[PDB]
Amino acid sequence: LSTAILKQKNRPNRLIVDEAINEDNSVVSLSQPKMDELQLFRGDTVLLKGKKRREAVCIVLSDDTCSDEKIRMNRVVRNNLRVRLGDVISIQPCPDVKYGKRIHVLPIDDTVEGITGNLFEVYLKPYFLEAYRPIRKGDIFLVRGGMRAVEFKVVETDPSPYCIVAPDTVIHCEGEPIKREDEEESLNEVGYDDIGGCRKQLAQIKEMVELPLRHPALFKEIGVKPPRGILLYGPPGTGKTLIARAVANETGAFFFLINGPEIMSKLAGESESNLRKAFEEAEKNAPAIIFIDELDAIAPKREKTHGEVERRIVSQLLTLMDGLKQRAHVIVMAATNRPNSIDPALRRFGRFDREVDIGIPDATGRLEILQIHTKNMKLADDVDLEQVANETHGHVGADLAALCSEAALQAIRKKMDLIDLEDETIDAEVMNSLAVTMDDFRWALSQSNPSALRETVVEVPQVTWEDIGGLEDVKRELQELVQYPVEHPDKFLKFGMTPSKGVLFYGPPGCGKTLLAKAIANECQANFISIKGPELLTMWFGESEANVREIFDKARQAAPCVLFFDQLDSIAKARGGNIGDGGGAADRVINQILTEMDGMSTKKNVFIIGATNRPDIIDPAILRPGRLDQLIYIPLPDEKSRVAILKANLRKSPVAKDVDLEFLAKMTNGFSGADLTEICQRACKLAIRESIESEIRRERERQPVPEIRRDHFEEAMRFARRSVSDNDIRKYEMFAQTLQQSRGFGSFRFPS
Amino acid sequence: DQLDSIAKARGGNIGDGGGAADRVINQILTEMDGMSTKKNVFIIGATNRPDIIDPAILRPGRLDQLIYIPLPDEKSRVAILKANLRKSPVAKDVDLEFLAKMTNGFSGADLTEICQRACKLAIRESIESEIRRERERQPVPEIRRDHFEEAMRFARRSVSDNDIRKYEMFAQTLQQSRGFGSFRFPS
Ligand SMILES: Nc1ncnc2c1ncn2[C@@H]1O[C@H](COP(=O)(O)OP(=O)(O)OP(=O)(O)O)[C@@H](O)[C@H]1O
Ligand SMILES: Nc1ncnc2c1ncn2[C@@H]1O[C@H](COP(=O)(O)OP(=O)(O)O)[C@@H](O)[C@H]1O
Ligand SMILES: [Mg+2]
Repeated sequence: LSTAILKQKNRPNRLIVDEAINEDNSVVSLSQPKMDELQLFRGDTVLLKGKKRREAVCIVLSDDTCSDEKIRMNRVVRNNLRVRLGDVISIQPCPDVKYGKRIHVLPIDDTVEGITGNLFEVYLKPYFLEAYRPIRKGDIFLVRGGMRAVEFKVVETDPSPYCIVAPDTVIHCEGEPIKREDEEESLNEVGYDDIGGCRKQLAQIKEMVELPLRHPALFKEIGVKPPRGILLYGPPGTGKTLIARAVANETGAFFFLINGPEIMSKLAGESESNLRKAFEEAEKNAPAIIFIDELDAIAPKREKTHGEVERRIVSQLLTLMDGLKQRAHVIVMAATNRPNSIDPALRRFGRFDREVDIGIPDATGRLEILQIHTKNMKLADDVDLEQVANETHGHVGADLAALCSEAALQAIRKKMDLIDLEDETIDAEVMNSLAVTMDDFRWALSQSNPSALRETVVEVPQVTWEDIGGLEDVKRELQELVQYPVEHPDKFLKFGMTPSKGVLFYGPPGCGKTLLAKAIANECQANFISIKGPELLTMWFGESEANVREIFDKARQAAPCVLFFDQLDSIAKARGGNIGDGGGAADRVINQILTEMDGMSTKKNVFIIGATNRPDIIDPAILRPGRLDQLIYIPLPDEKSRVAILKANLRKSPVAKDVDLEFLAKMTNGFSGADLTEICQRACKLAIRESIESEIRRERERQPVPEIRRDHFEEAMRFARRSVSDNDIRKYEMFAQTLQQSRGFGSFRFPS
Repeated sequence: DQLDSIAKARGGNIGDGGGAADRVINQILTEMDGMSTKKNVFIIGATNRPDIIDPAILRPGRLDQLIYIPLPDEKSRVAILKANLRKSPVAKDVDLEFLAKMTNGFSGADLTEICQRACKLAIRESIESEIRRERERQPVPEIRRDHFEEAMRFARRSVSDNDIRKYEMFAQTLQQSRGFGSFRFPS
């Protein structure tokens, strides 16, 4: 019942907006049973209320084709109401409307440029002649006529705001021309419906701000003071400032904007006086809303601040919020990236009473954000927004906006070829043909990366599941590790068990441990963070452990995310190794990771994968189920596997049919995966050597090798050698034996 | 959560960082039990390896109770399996009592792994089954016994017998110096 406030409810006044048939800018049509329900007569003047606090007046008529639940209204009033077809409006009778005494109108520049004749005679008088048009202060209405229609705005009325344009009502159009920029900016103002995925957060913010202002009698009856401070926190791009703008636009209360840095002043006492002036102005126009952005910069902790100016600024803000003189009807909103950096005294009651967490949207939230951002763009029928929403695993609202913008830019880049790119004008046909398609969104998805993880980005060599030869059972567990919890979450809820998200790769060098991680980076539908082992460690005392939390929090923020620790033995050690180990910092890095993988915090869809050459030196606590659940042995490839490895390496290469890969696999009894790749790499170099030597001969006489041949492999083999010795293998075969001999050595079967 | 990190033996590493690690132990020492009056603040810590713990931290008045949480016996292994599956629909025919007897050195985390792996095998069949239905059109209500059977063959005990003995050795030293074993007042 937290979002019981959002439910628009079923009301007679709420009318679905639909197109009009014969109505002009001052009349609307309704169904006769609806007038019988609302007790309206044909010809009554009415109030129509739109989003972002817009209002209109028209004349209500009867339409026999009108659905009872819909209202007919033309494009002019729809733009006046900031309402599109399918939305809802509120309708109520408009009494006591008097004939206008004087109305002031002004044209729109983009509709009037090139029109030099008398605007009044050509446009206004025929439009208003004997019509008695009801208009409001601020209406935007279109008048046809002459060479081009000229758009008009009402700026002043007598009386205000509602009048009937009678024949005697003097109409004048002299004044300063209106700028197109103001009209377009008003159109593109942000509303509540612009927010996406913050339904719970929007519920909370609405309860704090909108409800007390609209219905003070309720809080007076229950006899409590509603919360007067809201703190919005979360990762960047979640919509904190956007929610601020939406609240500012959709409230009939004074809004003041404060930016943490811009309040500062070198001269002593002027920043405190700036804060005092802002709060004095807000109290002057009470009720008022104050938004302080980047509150961390203005208001850090007083205890850990050496600057006197910063401490006194925090104290001044603290006193303004909850001093002796309680602020009457001022709601202070604040937004910050790091709520912990804020002075704890500010996070009290009476000062930012209810902190609101703007989080990363889920699959449904990102679909809503995509629909919001793509409404202004033209989409082909093939475009699927559900698929794109499902693909953007770690994306935040700003990331989704960047994705939409990148798809739009790619559409123009596709239309690049036709135009010369330097013509004075572009031909109208190619402009009309330009439209975004699904392939543009797919390209943007390939290019787009979450803003949170722009640091942990590495270019990967584009390895696909086919490029890995053998390891079929190792592969199958690897799709199922990531796909099952993300693609079928409901199944785990059904059977009631959490997924197992830990995997460790151990084996002899060069057998495919790193290559599998490259495959996961591309094929798996989840964010990928690649971590080298010693990259976390830092010479400072607390930095090495802090970097561990930063990496794990990035994965939690952008879940589902695969956290791959290459050479995990560098990070993870048996603990208690040497007296001098950088002061025990490596021993202390272990204890920080053990809490991140499995600690007193809720589990997220973070998949920790680690590859190590020597796995016996790993801390036993790391190998525990719940941290690294599965221990997969990546052994030296067998003759069946070696057959596939040769195919995978030479698939792109043109190789003669005379060569058989089966004989290659049979001869190499103990070669690793890298050894077989070096054999194929050596074959090209000899083929390269022969090919260039041939062309130089052919060029010399003036002044061949289409495919890799059998004698190249025979020549390349004699340089090849086995990378991993038997004594190295026995170490790895020994560790797997301990795991098998521990349990599962005897097949386990239930009794009949 | 990991008390051996913040509270380690002093003097083990000479020149450890700036010496800050040893001074933090001193700060914890005074805060837990010092000249100030003690409120109702209960300090609870967990550590994998308690041998590196500073003996001062272990002194009564600071973590006075040293609770040893050993590997579950057979009776606990039944409870651990039931506790994991209390919200999980399982077949009646599967007997959790047998599973406890087969596993001997399995941890509570290891037992959950068998149950979790059993769930993933069932989910694999359910996905494949619903794929087959789509092919013919154009399943697994509860966890079955064969799902646990295939899960167990991948299972393995995480704590080695050597890793156990480092804990019995620490536990025994407490009991070795605990006194004359059982204690009865004269008469
Ligand atoms: N199964 C395989 N299929 C295809 N290529 C393979 C396979 N195994 C190894 N390779 C080749 O081995 C090389 C590197 O292997 P990879 O990086 O996966 O090994 P690693 O054992 O994880 O690494 P390292 O031991 O060198 O730290 C690449 O040339 C890759 O093509
Ligand atoms: N929930 C959302 N719905 C619609 N658009 C969003 C949402 N969240 C973010 N955006 C888009 O991303 C941008 C977010 O930037 P903003 O939230 O102002 O940054 P910050 O959170 O650091 O103040 C906005 O310009 C908006 O267009
Ligand atoms: Mg490697």
